[PDB]
Amino acid sequence: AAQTNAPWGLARISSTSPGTSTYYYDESAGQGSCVYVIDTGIEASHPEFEGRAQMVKTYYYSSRDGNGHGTHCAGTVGSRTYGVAKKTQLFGVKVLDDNGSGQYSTIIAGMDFVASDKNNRNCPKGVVASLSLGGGYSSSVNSAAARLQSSGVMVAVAAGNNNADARNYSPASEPSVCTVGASDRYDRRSSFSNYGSVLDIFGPGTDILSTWIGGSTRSISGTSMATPHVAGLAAYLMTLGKTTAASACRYIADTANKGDLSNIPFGTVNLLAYNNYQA
Ligand SMILES: [Ca+2]
Ligand SMILES: [Ca+2]
Repeated sequence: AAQTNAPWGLARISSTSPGTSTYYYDESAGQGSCVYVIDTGIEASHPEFEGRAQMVKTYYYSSRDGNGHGTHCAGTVGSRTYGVAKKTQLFGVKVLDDNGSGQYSTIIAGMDFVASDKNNRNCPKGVVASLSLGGGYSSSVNSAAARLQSSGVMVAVAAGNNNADARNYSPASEPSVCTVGASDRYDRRSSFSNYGSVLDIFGPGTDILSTWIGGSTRSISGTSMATPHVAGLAAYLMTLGKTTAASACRYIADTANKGDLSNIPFGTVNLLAYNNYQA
C-alpha cells in the first residue's frame, strides 16, 4: 500500500532517506494487534479512529480526554490518515488529568492494570503499550514498567524533552523497555530530545500532525510524538510475524536506518525506526 502526501513522519519510517512524502506499508496494517495508550485519554468518537478505539479505564472523574495529548498520540499509533498501524485496536487508559499531570502512584496503577486487562482482550497478534509521559527518576516507576514488559507487553516510553541524559528520568531509564528519542524532518536530533546510553531508538518527533479533541487536528512536537511511531511500528511488525513482544525493540534497532542522524552525542545510538517495506 501507499499513502500519498502523508505526514513526513510516516514517510520517513518507510524510506531510507529523508525528504519523501509517500508512506509505504503492508495492507495488514496491524490488524489483530492491540495498543494501550496510557495518557490523558482518547476521543474515541473521532472519525479518524473508525470505531477501533475505546476507553477501558480512567482514574479521574471522567474518561473523556479534556487535553488532547492522548488523542494526538493515539492518532499517530493507528488513526486512518495519521497512523502507522491503520487497522490496530486502540485502548485508552487515562492516568493523566486534563492538565497533562498525574501522580506516580496513579501511573503505576495504570501499568499494572494493562498487565492484567490484556488477559481478557482478543489480541491474537500481540499487545503494545505506549507511554508518552515521564518525570524525575523513581525506582518504583521503573519497576512497574519492567513488570508490564515482563507480562508480555511491548512497552515503549518517551525519553524526555529536557535535552539531557535520560538516565535521570523515569520510566525512560528502565533498560528493559524501549526508550524513544525524537528527530526532525532533516534527520537532526530534536533540539529538546533527551539522549544517553539508555536510548534504544529514534522516531519522528518534531512538527507531527495528528488527531486532536473536538474532531480536529493539529501539529505538536516532543518525544511524546516519537513514541507512538515506535509503538505503532511494533504492532505493524508483530502482525506480520517478524518479531514478538519480548524482542520487538531489539528487532527494530537491528533493522533501523543507521547513521542517518546528526547532532547525536557520543554514546547515544544513531538508529532511526524503519519498516523495511519492499513492494
Ligand atoms: Ca539513509
Ligand atoms: Ca531498552
